[PDB]
Amino acid sequence: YHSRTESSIENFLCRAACVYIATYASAGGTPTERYASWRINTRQMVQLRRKFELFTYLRFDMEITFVITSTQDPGTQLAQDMPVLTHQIMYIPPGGPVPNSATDFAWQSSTNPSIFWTEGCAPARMSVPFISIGNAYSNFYDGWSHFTQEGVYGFNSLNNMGHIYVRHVNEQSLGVSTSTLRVYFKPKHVRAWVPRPPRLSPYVKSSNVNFKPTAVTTERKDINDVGTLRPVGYTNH
Amino acid sequence: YHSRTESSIENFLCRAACVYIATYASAGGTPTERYASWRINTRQMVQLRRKFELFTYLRFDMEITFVITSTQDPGTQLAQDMPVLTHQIMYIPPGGPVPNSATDFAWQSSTNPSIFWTEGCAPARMSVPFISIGNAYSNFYDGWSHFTQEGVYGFNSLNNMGHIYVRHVNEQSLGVSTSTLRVYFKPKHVRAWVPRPPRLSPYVKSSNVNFKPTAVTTERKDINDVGTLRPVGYTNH
Amino acid sequence: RVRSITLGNSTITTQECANVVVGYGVWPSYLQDNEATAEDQPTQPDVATCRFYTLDSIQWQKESDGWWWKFPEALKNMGLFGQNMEYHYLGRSGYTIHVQCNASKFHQGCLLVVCVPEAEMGCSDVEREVVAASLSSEDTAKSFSRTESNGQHTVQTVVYNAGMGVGVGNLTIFPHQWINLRTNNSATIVMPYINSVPMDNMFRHYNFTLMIIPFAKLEYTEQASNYVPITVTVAPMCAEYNGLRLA
Amino acid sequence: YIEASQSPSSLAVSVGEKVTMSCKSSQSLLYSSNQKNYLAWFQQKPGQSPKLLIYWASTRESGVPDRFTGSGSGTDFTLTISSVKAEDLAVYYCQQYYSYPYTFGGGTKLKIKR
Amino acid sequence: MLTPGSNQFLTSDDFQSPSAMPQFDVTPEMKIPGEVHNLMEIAEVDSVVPVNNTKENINSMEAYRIPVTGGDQLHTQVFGFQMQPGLNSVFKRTLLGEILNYYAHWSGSVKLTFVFCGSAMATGKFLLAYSPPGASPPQNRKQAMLGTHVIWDVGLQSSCVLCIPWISQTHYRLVQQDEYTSAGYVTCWYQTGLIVPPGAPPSCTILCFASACNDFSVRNLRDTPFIEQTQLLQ
Amino acid sequence: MLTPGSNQFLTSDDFQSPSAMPQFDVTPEMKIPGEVHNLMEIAEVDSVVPVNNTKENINSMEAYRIPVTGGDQLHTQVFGFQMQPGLNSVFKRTLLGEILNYYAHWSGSVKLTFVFCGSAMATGKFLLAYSPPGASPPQNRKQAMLGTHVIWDVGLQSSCVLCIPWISQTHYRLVQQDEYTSAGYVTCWYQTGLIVPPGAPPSCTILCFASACNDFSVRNLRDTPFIEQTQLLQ
Repeated sequence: YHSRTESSIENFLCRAACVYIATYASAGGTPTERYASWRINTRQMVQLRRKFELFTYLRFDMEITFVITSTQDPGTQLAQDMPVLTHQIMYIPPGGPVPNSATDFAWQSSTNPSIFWTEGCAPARMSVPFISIGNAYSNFYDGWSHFTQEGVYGFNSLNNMGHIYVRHVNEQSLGVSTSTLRVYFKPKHVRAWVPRPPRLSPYVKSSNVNFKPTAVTTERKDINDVGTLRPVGYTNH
Repeated sequence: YHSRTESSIENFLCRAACVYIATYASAGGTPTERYASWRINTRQMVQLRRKFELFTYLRFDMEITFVITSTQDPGTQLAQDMPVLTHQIMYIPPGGPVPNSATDFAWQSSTNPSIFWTEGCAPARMSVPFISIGNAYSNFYDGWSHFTQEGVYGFNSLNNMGHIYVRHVNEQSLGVSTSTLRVYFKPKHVRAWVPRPPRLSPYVKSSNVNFKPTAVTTERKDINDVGTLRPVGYTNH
Repeated sequence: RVRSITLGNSTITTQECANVVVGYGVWPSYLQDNEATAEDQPTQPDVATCRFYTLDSIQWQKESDGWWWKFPEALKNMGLFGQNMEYHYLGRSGYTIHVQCNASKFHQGCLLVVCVPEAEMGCSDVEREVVAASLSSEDTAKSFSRTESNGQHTVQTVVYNAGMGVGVGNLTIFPHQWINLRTNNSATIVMPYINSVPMDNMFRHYNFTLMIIPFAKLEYTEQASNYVPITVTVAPMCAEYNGLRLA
Repeated sequence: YIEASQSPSSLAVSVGEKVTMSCKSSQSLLYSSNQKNYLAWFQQKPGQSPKLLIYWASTRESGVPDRFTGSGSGTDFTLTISSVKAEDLAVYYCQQYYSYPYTFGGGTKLKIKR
Repeated sequence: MLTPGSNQFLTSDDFQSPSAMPQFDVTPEMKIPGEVHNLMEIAEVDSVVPVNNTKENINSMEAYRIPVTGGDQLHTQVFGFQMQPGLNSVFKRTLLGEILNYYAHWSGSVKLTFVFCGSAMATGKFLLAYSPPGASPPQNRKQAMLGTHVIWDVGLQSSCVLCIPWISQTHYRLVQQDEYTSAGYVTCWYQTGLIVPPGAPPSCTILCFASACNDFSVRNLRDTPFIEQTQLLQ
Repeated sequence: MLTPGSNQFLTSDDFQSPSAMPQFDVTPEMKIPGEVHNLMEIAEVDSVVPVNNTKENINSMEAYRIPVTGGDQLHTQVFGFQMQPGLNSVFKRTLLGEILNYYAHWSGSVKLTFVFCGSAMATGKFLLAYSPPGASPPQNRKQAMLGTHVIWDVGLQSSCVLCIPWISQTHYRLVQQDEYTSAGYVTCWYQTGLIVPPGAPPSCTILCFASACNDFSVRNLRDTPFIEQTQLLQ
């Protein structure tokens, strides 16, 4: 008759997990290499996916922490003394403008909350509430997008969470300054409904529930084959 | 009839002690030279060991302070102007993943609390509670690991405290930046049981209680030989 | 003057009025509902565990040095206690140690009887490690030594370091008693269960060690008994074991 | 019942040639807690009492010449002799003492080739 | 004024954080049926156990069906296994084992249900024997009888429940433990044969369900070993 | 708003610190017998004192046994030493001295017990003499008698207790002090011989125990000098 407090939904699902690692440069190059983008979802990290897909419906708040580490870049014309690096982190709600390049107008939109962060301080954090039209997120959706019974199968538009975009505020004239971003994601005030059997087959697609047939368990020698045995000894005489 | 308040367990065992000094580099080299590791134990510093092994059982909280000092490294391609150095300190609980190299995945694990620290501020501190399965730490354990009366003698698995791992967050392109770490360890809310006679022979091994036979005391001239004497003088006439 | 004790209805012992030392101040007792880290309620065998188990006598001579017994290993082959040790997995019990000498008024000497909890011992070769055969026999006393041992896997047996690396003169810190043949002839020590967990395996853990060490050597005259017999008796108190039945 | 199979035939080789033999056991003969292999290679002089060569498959019996070396871990068990002799005529078994029953091997005669 | 642990990011910390989207009103919650408050509710549900996983039936539905043959089986063993959920090949893939695999420490009592899928005109007996952690499995019927056993008659009754208890030296077992022959065994023996009238099939099936009892404890949450790949999907 | 001592790390400071592992429930404590609340409890325990450490007995058990010879010793001295625990070679390795060595300042009264290990048929007397800090040790029996003395008879009584007091100019003595011939002396003299009947051994032994009295004070904790090496083990 010992405690069960560690098996509750809160203590089971509120563990921070690293869900994205990206890199971006601070100088000339291909524009797509000068910013980092991520669409918020729980279907790309298999370890977190297996935990969220024990329940059919979920309702939680998001807490996102960004760890940013920058270093100098080898080449010619190295910077002898740089003041400090500042980074801009922008959260785009569902339906907001999304940048197609760095130094775009969407970076200065008043509907997108942004964080300006200087090197040396504590990691930046933000919290997003339960932002959806429906009354819950749904891990499994059996249905179509249009009512013609045709379209994308298994896609629901009621569980969009937005995007995260990170770039360098500074304009650098001497040298390049590569930076690396890590995203830590955590649910809070979690509520879950309608439990489901955990998955057996390995994941094959982030968008689908497709699978390969897998054996229901691990093989055994015989039906009456108990595990191994013990040799004769002082107790067994 | 003067005070005894200075001889209490709290005032006797709660003195901070330097228990580890290490160094690590910030640039290319042998990977084992790019991070610092330490397994938390009280059996390597003989002065602190002699104090903890007056009691058979102990129960306390750990307070750990890290003093980090960095300097430039001689060579070619010296950095003309570097923004700031940031350090990552990670505490691994018993049973957590342990890095085998720098820039590993275990550095980004969500179960390992970490401190990110910038040069110039106050030293970083953390506090670990009484983390164990049993109800006390045991300085002396008479027994075996397995019940077959064979294995490692004198080892108990109920007094593991984890590991501490320190590395450089920054990626440095120009030059090397050696750094030095000092660890200051302090028990708090100490409780002790079953006092023992203090050790006489010098320590020979951190893992064992092995020793060399030593004389029970210092030699004397004779049984009735009182210490020295005084010459004749004005008082003695 | 004399008192008789009958434990287990099968054992009889006789004692005289002497001082008794109750461990660390506490008396052996069963496990209450406060402390536990398991589920199955312990079974409590007391019909046969609580009886006097008299170990073999030893001979105290002029050049002897001392002896030690490891408990609870010393009662491995002792009747029903050994059966409970073998059949069960977890266990807890306190003990009552009686030590009695048989010397006339013409002998002389002085003994120290101690009960050291968790008496971890070193090795003769500081590099190697001890083995389980050199630490203790089943129910036979392991002798100390006057000089330095030189084995490979043998416990260091210099008497004045007590094998633990500490001064033998400071062993009085533990529960103890003095048997001075001039005045006393017996000693009694009641030892409770001391550990950091409520239950542990009997074959894995050595709860404590009983040491008998003479500080004043035995002396006598030519026409007298060459030795003095020492008898040690153990009676387990408040033994517990885990449960073997489904919830 | 747990048994073991020796080589299909005898050594049937010349005198003075190193011989290698194997014993195929029908089940595992390693106790993982102690890492001990419970099997021994035996030898019976015709008309006298038998006598093994090596027990535990890694500890040669005292008094046995250095020519015999037993090996084999897990189910397999082998043995090697760097100098076969004409006066070592016997029947070679690979007996197991792991659990009830203590079954013998299959037999191996030291025949004549000269 | 500023302690050493002042300006760090510990991944298991619980502090309040600024709201990215204030002035936003979330949708009020409705009453969806089936709310889960604990994972133990997922463990107290009976799930069919694949006892007959003999490498020809792992990729088939024959894994779950324990075969009971007629004819004349004198005293042969019907089935037998070891009581170690989470680690035994039989239990590690059921609901109970897969919940237990998430936790480094666990303890409690396990409930077993046996159901006889056979003709309503079939009659017979079986002997269900349970041996404690420190013992050996029975080798014949007589040894099984002398231990802890229950005689199950498939004429009077159709299902037999059996609650395997928890007697352990410590208070928490581990999934990653090497404790074979120290976990307990459950075997089933032919007390008599299977007797049928003319017209009924001579062979039947037994189905086995395993689940949680009232009391369990779990500690030290950790990653499951069933998922292997650390790659990110796309 | 910001004092000069605002942003420093003083190694003897007591401030609260952030918890590295919140949301973690520690194991409740049990009732282990023998809890220690003060180091003075380790000092109020009698411990045998190696009076006879004459360079042939330091590596032997003969260090503790004070020899009492029979024959006819007229008025010779049995033993004698100086009362300075922590610094005298006799006391610095006992429980009292080794506790005192940890503290730079200490003061109190020291209790001595003498026990006669000899035949129950042996009879004799001894004279125990104590001289104050400023005096000289007695040279013969008559000088010892005229001072502070106690006559101990080993026929009527077996053990003799003697509580050496503390009279000092200041209120705290020091371990690292050069105060020889200013600490006090204790000597034992042959008041008569040792008389035994035919059959008893003619020579005996005295054992000496030293411990703490009710009142002590210790101040200024410091490192012990008994440990020498500053090297780290492995």
